[PDB]
Amino acid sequence: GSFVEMVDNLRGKSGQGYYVEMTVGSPPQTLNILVDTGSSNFAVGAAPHPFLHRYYQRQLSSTYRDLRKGVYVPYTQGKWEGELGTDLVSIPHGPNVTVRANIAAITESDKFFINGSNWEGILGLAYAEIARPDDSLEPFFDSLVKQTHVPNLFSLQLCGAGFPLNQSEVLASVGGSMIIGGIDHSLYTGSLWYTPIRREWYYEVIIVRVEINGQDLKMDCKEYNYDKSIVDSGTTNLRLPKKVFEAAVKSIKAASSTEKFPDGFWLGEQLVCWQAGTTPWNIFPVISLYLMGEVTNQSFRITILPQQYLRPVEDVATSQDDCYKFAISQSSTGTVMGAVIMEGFYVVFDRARKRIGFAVSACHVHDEFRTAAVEGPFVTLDMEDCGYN
Repeated sequence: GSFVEMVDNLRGKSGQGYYVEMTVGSPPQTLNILVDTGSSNFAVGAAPHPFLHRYYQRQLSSTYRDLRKGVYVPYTQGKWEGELGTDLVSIPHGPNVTVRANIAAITESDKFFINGSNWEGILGLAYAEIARPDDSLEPFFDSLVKQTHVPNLFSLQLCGAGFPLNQSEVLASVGGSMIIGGIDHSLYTGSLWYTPIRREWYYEVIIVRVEINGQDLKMDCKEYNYDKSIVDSGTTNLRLPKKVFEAAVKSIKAASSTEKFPDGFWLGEQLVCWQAGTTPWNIFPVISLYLMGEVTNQSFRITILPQQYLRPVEDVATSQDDCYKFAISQSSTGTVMGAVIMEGFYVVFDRARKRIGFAVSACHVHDEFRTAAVEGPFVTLDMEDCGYN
């Protein structure tokens, strides 16, 4: 209920990712690792790269083991290739243990590493089912739980600032907490509500209803999970299947019509700027996603504010304007509850009980009039039918 050693162990921001410090090899080589619940490989830069201030030097680790096997991971517009091996790994501000884990040493990449993000590897926290090359490559958390007694679950509190952060500020500020093996009550308020993990590959869940300022989007719920719905800390936006996206955007535009924004804004391509401190949060609606509950015919909802779905971006121009990008975009691979959403809540990945908990985050951004919320219960029927096959 209180793992203060791990509290505030993350840094980063929604657009670049949130990362934790880790050490690999002997002697320890410290690297910043992106916390990604949308993937399952532990991989680190292992060769010079313009965006890497440091990287994994296998030849300098006495405990490095070569698995003599390559691995490839494709991305919409990016990817990385590496060589598999194992080594000793520790998390300085995590449990006091050392485990031997699979490590994909990244030798080639394109549009994977980000300029100034400050992370040098990625920690895939999802299940073996989606690990590359195949499910025989045990994921890090699975090795951690197998080799130690750390409880089988972790929790994440990703803290967005609500304003732009320069390189210096990101480096010198706390981006949140990753509590490994437990739940820390100081990270949230109110109650934790759990939704079932439908299947253990991605952290898949089922959304049963969506509202824009209380108004039911009213679509066949299967559409909300068309393909799948996952919780992904490695994705910046709240991503929605095409039909849902178009309906949601139509409703948000209608709720905000007192002000008009170019199409590029809604396409998440261009920013909208308001003079210092005048962002009209009140004209933008809240969005509630109802999730299947653990109790039969019961559901609960999580509600986010425009302070979560409008991502702050600096206006380099010598202006003091407050600028943002619309952080809801379309997906052809189902719903993704990305960093946008996670910044609003403390999220418990209870692998042990195959469930994900949501509570209002003690660090979510809001104003004096509205706050994110997690509320329940609601009597809802035939939710299983919202699931796609």
